[PDB]
Amino acid sequence: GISRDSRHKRSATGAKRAQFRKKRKFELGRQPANTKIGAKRIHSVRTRGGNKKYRALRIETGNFSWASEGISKKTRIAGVVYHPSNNELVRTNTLTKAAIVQIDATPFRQWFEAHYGQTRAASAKIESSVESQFSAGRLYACISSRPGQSGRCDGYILEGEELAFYLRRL
Amino acid sequence: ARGPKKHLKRLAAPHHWLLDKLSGCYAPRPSAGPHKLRESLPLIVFLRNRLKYALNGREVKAILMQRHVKVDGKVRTDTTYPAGFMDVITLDATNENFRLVYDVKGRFAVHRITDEEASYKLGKVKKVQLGKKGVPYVVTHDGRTIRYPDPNIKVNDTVKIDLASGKITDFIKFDAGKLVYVTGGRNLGRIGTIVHKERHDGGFDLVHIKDSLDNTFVTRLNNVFVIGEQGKPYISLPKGKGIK
Amino acid sequence: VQSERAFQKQPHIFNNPKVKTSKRTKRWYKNAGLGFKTPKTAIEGSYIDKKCPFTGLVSIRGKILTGTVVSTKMHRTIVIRRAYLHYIPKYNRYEKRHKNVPVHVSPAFRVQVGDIVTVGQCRPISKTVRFNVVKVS
Amino acid sequence: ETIIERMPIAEALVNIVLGLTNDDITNFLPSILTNICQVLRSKSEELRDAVRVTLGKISIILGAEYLVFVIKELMATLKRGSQIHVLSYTVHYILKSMHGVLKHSDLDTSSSMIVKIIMENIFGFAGEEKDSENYHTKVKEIKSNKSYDAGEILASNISLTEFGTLLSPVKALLMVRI
RNA sequence: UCUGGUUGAUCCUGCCAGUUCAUAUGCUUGUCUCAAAGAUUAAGCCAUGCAUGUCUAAGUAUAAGCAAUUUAUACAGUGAAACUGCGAAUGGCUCAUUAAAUCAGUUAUCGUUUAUUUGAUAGUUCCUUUACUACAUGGUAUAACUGUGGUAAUUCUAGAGCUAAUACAUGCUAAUCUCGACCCUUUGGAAGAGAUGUAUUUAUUAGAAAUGUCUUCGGACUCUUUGAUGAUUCAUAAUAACUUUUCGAAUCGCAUGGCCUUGUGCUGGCGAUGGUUCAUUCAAAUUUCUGCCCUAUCAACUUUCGAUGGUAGGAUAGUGGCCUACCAUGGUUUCAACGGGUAACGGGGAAUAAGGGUUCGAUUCCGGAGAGGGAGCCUGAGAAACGGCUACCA
RNA sequence: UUUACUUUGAAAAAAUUAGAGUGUUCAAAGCAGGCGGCUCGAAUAUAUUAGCAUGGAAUAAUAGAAUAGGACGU
Ligand SMILES: [Mg+2]
Ligand SMILES: [Mg+2]
Ligand SMILES: [Mg+2]
Ligand SMILES: [Mg+2]
Ligand SMILES: [Mg+2]
Ligand SMILES: [Mg+2]
Ligand SMILES: [Mg+2]
Ligand SMILES: [Mg+2]
Ligand SMILES: [Mg+2]
Ligand SMILES: [Mg+2]
Ligand SMILES: [Mg+2]
Ligand SMILES: [Mg+2]
Ligand SMILES: [Mg+2]
Ligand SMILES: [Mg+2]
Ligand SMILES: [Mg+2]
Ligand SMILES: [Mg+2]
Ligand SMILES: [Mg+2]
Ligand SMILES: [Mg+2]
Repeated sequence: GISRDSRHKRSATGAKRAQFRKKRKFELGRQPANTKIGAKRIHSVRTRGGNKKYRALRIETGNFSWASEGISKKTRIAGVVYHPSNNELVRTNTLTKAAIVQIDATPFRQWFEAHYGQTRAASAKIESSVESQFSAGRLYACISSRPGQSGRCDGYILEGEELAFYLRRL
Repeated sequence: ARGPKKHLKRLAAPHHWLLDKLSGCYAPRPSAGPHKLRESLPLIVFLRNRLKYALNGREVKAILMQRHVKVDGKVRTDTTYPAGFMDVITLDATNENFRLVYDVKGRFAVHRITDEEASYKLGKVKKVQLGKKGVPYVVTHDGRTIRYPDPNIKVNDTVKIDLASGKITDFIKFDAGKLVYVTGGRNLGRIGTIVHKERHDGGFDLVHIKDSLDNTFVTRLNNVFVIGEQGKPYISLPKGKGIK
Repeated sequence: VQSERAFQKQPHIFNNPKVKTSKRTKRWYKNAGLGFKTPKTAIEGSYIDKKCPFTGLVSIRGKILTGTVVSTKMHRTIVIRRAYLHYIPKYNRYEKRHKNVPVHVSPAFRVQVGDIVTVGQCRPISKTVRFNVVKVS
Repeated sequence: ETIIERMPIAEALVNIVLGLTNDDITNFLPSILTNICQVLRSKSEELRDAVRVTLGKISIILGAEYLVFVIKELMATLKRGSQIHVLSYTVHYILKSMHGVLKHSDLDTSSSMIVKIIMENIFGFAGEEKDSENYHTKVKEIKSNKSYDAGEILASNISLTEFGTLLSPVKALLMVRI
């Protein structure tokens, strides 16, 4: 029943348009995939052409990147803490793009200790806020993927001005 | 419609084919291929309406299924195969070689060439770009992808393709004083020399062409095809040499 | 610059905190072509505008039009008025007509009601906007 | 902004090309000469004067055997309005520049083209436009008429056998009311 | 539009009388060529029949099919049925709806999908259970067929037994390239030091005075090293991970050549069908500007239930209020918005006219829309399909 | 200076319209090739507006640091 046509809308003057034709398949939409934290549940969607999309109905892991350190580790997602579009997505723990989530810090901590031999010193220095999070056990991350489109929940660790901004907003 | 069309009315067919309006209700619809629909001559039209070797479509099919027809050195068995500009058509049983070139009227001429000239064709460079693994290539006006081109080759230049190997033997840059052939518009079929290329950014470039009689005309750059240096084309030209 | 619920940034422009070569955050920009000068308030600015022709993800291609600003009451878009004479052959005479074009204006530009702008065509920005201010006068 | 400074590069191109083999000369000279003549389309008078001096120097480097090619190229590029007046001003300038280098009968081949330009700009439509009071312009090519000087340059070079080329348009003009 | 009257005879203004196309219909109707066939604003309703199927040498035959044969030893000629594949989204019909909508001309995709056609394109050597199928894997399997059946009835089908693949699902098999000490001085050999697919998602990165010396007089000695557009976060490349994750030939015809260390050894021809990505072609969806009949006794409209715009997300093939959340209060309008009427599909065109105009255009070509009326979908490259399916109204 | 306006050039499918050739027996039509190089043959044209390129001296708008100024303070 979802359509993306612009003919049902009013004209820019405010005029009510009449129906030109019946709805076309080339202008459809589908139900949202309200991805939630849990055991991996993904189903394929056959899209226009032979192409396929992946619907993440449920997901609890993702490949998250430490951009300053130039690394990526697979990690468990703990939960959604903040979302800039709608707070009910945070209330229900719904994973979409741009959501701020908390991720397990363990693989990043292990990589840091292995690479720098520390729990050289100048290079090992990182931001105070990120290190405080490492002490806590969870890291704030932003989801960069579109879970309902690609089936992946990839993201990156918040740093610098973005981290300060989201620490204020929390 | 709900998908691609498969028919063509005779009145809606390209005018330059010279189809009788009362012969039937339909014209041969060119199939997908190297050349665009309106800019192509399907083999049925060539074999029946131009050469008269076949009296109807069924005999054209009989000729094609004997594997008697080669287009650019390869056997084609499709009746509506879209042969086009600069294509070489070979009939071995008749000892005949043809190159598809428009005459001054704007219609493809029945132009017989020698077996030495039948071995190559000219392609206008439509695109030069890097493919995967960083291998450069050129796309020509007939849809040929040719890898490892000479670095000097640019868009709007012409390359000489050897049909047996499909490789570039030589090329001609697009520049003032080069010999050009008009392949579109109302000057379709005329030959001249480039005088000036008027450039407009974000718009259509224009080329001034001077013929051997010193008449000048302006054409869009899309309709211009470099064929040689003035007084020395790379291909045999039809009767009239593109005058008037 | 950060007056929205989400953090505003240029996508895929990375400011490395570990390095700290320069105080100013790295800023990407382009020149839009067609002889339109990129203003320095765009190059050295701090604004984030995804629909800016110099620092956003939009390109200028298509028709280049000119008009007079008649409204600036909405955020980052204006309304220009383009006037022309339409010919009536029966009376062999003209009549004044106009049209209103909604245009996107980057915050690298300052426009008042009355000045003349050159606008370039871009992909649909909103329901009605298909143009982006490329020069003010 | 730098177009006037770069025009003498065309003079450098003619010199290096003329050192090449004859086949290469025929393959590069027409491109170089044609490109210069298109800059005369420009609406800038200062640029048109910069083109004109480079054409003059190239004409000395070349001979009169290349004069026919240049003039026919010039007639092809300049065809409407003030371009007609630019054509005759530039044609005289090349003749004026080549005055020393020219030998006897060098202009015989191009004599017919020159006189058509000369007569059109004294008695033809171009000549009338120069005499029109309604025609207010600051372009020097149009306010200035050089046809008389070109006629003197031509008569100094033409072989007496071809001197009937000059007299014939005069006779045709004299038959009609004047 | 002209002609004759109104006076004893003229001029002007008036009066009187006569002066193709469209629809319906009347009578007549031999010969040649040629050609069309709407209409109750009833896009009202339809009995019957037909209008969409399709096989090459080249996907699958132990039909208990037919016919052959040197009378058959896996098969092999021809071939119903069924599986598989492709098509059925073209064509044909009609003009109901529709008034910046369709449409015409002119643009854009640096904003997206695209079966098919045409052209290009994929040696990844190795990496412990080698406890090893690649001289080639499974039923995780069935149709046709055999047999037992239900129903008044339909292109309805159930239980049971079989058996194939280009169906379905699995899964393998001593390379190439950089430098190169040392010899040797070339047609060089090579101790050794190194390197190694695609596809998916994200993050990050790149994509800008040698004017000398020697020489055999040639040439050598050191350096260069992406491209394109008006314009890009473009093409392309690199690093690290990621994936219910792809692909990287378990396919088919014809034929029987070449090497030998003579083994049914190794090798090998012309084709078919597939397959990754790019380009191309046939297309599609959106899109920029200008242009429509009557109505002002329709002057304000849109915005509560998206109207104009911002930020973010969701969805889409993809841009976009297309939808959602939170924000602003915008957007159009006497240069006529909005509302109403239309015996309104638009155009190429047809008629008339001296010219300007005016009328007609369902109707051979192009574009759009529909299939009694609303709504929704499966399959598929492509359909909101109707000679496809599901509901509700009639 | 810019615009309006005006000139030229592309563009505006074919069919239809006008026009050229051709003894379909004539005609309404249809149609593009003949002789053994012949300088033989549709040569063709047509469209108000909108957008694109281009030459313009008038006309109508539109512009100018156009023919401006030079005295004081601690
Ligand atoms: Mg159809
Ligand atoms: Mg043209
Ligand atoms: Mg008889
Ligand atoms: Mg086959
Ligand atoms: Mg209405
Ligand atoms: Mg097919
Ligand atoms: Mg292919
Ligand atoms: Mg890229
Ligand atoms: Mg968005
Ligand atoms: Mg909302
Ligand atoms: Mg109607
Ligand atoms: Mg139709
Ligand atoms: Mg339909
Ligand atoms: Mg009905
Ligand atoms: Mg299908
Ligand atoms: Mg339906
Ligand atoms: Mg039916
Ligand atoms: Mg149908």
